[PDB]
Amino acid sequence: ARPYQGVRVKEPVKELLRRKRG
Amino acid sequence: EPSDLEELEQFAKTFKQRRIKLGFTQGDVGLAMGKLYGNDFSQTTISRFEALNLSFKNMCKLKPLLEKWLNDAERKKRTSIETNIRVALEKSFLENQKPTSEEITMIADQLNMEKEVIRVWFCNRRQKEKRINP
DNA sequence: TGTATGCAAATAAGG
DNA sequence: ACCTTATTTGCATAC
Repeated sequence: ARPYQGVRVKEPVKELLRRKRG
Repeated sequence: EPSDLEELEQFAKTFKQRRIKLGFTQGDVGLAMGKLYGNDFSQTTISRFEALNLSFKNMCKLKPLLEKWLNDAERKKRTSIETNIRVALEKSFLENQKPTSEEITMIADQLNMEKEVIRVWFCNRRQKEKRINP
């Protein structure tokens, strides 16, 4: 149930790619 | 001007392959740009470049600097709070989530901690709350 | 022994 | 000189 204390990079190019592919 | 998407993932494998060619871990490439720019970027930052784990800007501000180091040859150090001050602080937060710049001074001093680091600790923390429990 | 990654400091930018 | 939101980095330690 760990909520994920900690911050993330928004729209990392990694995920930005897998998105504009399918 | 900074490249587009279609060019960033390309530089990604180029840098990875061409990196182990001259035998240099990402950690070394870090302290490498240290003696090349005025400061540097950790092994983590360089890692994230490879796996494309960075925003548009954060990677577009880096492609050019990274390519200089590869083409041709050649910030305050993070404060890590001891777990005993992390718990101590959690308590004062539990008493009041937003202390005045006065209280804050009176807390840092009351605990032998740089006033700034504390003013900041509460900031990041308040933001943390907002993320964790809405 | 190099590489990820979680958690989270530092910083950037508008008030 | 401080808060807020948004983000960039990076100890530390899990792979």
